[PDB]
Amino acid sequence: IYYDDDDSDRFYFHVWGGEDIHVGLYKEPVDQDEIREASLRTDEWLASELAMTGVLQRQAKGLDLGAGYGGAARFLVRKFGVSIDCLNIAPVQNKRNEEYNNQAGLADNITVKYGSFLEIPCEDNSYDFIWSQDAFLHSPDKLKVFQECARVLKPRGVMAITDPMKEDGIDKSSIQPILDRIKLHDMGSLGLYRSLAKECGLVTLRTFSRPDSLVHHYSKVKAELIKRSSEIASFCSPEFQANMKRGLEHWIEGGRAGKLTWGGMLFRKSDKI
Amino acid sequence: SKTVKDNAEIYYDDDDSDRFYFHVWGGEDIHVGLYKEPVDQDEIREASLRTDEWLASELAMTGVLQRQAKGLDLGAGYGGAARFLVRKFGVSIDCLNIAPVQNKRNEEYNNQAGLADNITVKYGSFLEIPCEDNSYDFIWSQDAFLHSPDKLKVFQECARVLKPRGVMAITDPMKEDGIDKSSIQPILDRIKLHDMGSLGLYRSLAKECGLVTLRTFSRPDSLVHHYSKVKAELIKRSSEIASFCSPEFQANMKRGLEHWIEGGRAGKLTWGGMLFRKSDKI
Repeated sequence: IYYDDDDSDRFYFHVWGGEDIHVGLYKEPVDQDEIREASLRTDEWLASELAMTGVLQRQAKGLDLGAGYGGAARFLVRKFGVSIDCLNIAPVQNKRNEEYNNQAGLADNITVKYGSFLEIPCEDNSYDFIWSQDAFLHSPDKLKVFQECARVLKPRGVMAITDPMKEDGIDKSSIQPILDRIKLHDMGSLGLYRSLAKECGLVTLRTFSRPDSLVHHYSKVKAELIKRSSEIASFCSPEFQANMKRGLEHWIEGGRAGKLTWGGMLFRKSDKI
Repeated sequence: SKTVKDNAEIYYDDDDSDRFYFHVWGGEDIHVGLYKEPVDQDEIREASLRTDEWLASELAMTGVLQRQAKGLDLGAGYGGAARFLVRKFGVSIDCLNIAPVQNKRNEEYNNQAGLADNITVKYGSFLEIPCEDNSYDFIWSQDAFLHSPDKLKVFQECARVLKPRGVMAITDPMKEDGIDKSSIQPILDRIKLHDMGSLGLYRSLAKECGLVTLRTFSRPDSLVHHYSKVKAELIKRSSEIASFCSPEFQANMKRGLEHWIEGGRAGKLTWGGMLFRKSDKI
């Protein structure tokens, strides 16, 4: 097999604990900004966009696809009083998520579920909303992910998603170095996600493209990886670190070259806005 | 002289549209709003302020909105955004606007506000910004580029007047990338444009001019909600405004509104937002 995603997880957990980090919204001067704070800004931003669609009512039922340690779930529960089902393929993360929810006294509001985006273990028309942050990048079968999302959304339910991606019109051949470093076949784009969503009865409400966030974020991640090199070397090997750095440099350069972006979208399960 | 006259009369549609917006919302300018569900219960004023807060927040994250930073408002209208930015950030704003009655009211509002040392109002065209090279820390333009022909010249002037590493924040009703003009002819005809801006075109033009695209936003939901709410308000105020926004004018405005709404729902049209920086990279 290959262990890069595993060892990437080890590195993220070593630095940030069971606090979930995703691509952040950074404030100038970026050098002095912190990844943790910028990630929180993303959470706040995406939650505020989602709130506007009206789905974040007290007691509304949300699904977190690629929930990690459950950080966004706890953030949403506390802010809006929703309930959240977390879905995540990684049993260790699942155990800690549940531990964190118990400790927080939020276990009656958050359920942690094992499984796959390709086979969501839930009834059709179950959810008022879906929240998915930077998780679709790692699923090969994008149509099937969107079919599953549309299936488990209630009519008029809204999905908010974010994902590192390529720009529309960029060929796989143009981005092969990064795909080699992150061990993916290809990546999504706003154009693809929109047409797929539409095939599944999800209308695009709004989209975002933040290649500046992509560049800032992965620059920051690279600096932290560099800083922690000796400290993590027993479980994140020197050769793994080199490969990860190369991958981060590709995100940064692809972003500056107009090939790659950090995209965000809201969809509603409706034929029309 | 015929051209001046004919163009003046064509332009009564723009003038009477302004009479309508001014009648309801006065000198605090309205642009495409960010609406909260249930949209029918939301107010246009509140949504248009959400847009101003959002755009200003995006701009602030770039570092350009320091006290005494100098910005240029392209298509400033009655100066509402300029007053909003000055009170919030303590920047200085030069407004550039083609409508001299709007400019005069703008100055009057700034004088009453006690903001005349921070806001200047200049008459002119985006094709010939009456300012020196490298003058501005930032440019703000809300829904103004829509009407400009010669989009390349607009972006050339924007880049010229920005300082190095200056930032521009714009919003504009637009067509979706990949939509041919042949497919939005009713709306191009109804509002009298050859073709429309789009995120892809603006990015390409900006890049040609040394402006890198930092981020973009497409909100066809806002486009649909905003024009639906404006149409509802026009119907609400029909008899109240009929002396100065004629019945025939109202019918023409309503048709144009319907075209924006229909194009939004058809996935042909959107409301775009972008930030650029004057630099080779990022």
